[PDB]
Amino acid sequence: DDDKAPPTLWSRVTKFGSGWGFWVSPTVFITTTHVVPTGVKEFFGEPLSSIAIHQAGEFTQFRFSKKMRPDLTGMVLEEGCPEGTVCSVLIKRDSGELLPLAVRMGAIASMRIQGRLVHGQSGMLLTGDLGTIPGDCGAPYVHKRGNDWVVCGVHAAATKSGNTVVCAVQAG
Repeated sequence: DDDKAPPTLWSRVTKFGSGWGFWVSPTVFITTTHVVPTGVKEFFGEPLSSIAIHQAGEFTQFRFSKKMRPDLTGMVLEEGCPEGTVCSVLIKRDSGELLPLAVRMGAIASMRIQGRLVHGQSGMLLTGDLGTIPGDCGAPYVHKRGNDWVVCGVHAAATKSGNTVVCAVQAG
């Protein structure tokens, strides 16, 4: 250790707009809506007409026609995790530092953050700055199930202390 997740899993975390996104598979990319660049004609060199985009409650998913990360296997994307589960936020910093932050997740709810409707899950950063920062949005919340890693949300918000975090999750 001490970075928990394997290099391939870290390599899914991708600088994007004013934050990050996550390659769930070679064709599917997820991120938090407010970090997505606007007024552009393409993402990762691909025209919009070759990308199926779904956005809701601060969760954004891109499905590319073209395989963009064929080095990856497909992962399960779940709608949040069970409450009470200790999950990890896979944070990359601009310096290159990797920071897997442990969080205990609570209830999935509709919240109103800074005027944006967030469909997501609150969680508590666990006692061990220590926490997330404004440039961290889009980092994935993950956990391991059997032998496989699963992703369940993307970083969207945190309270002023930083002790409470929220990930946006995909609606079913």
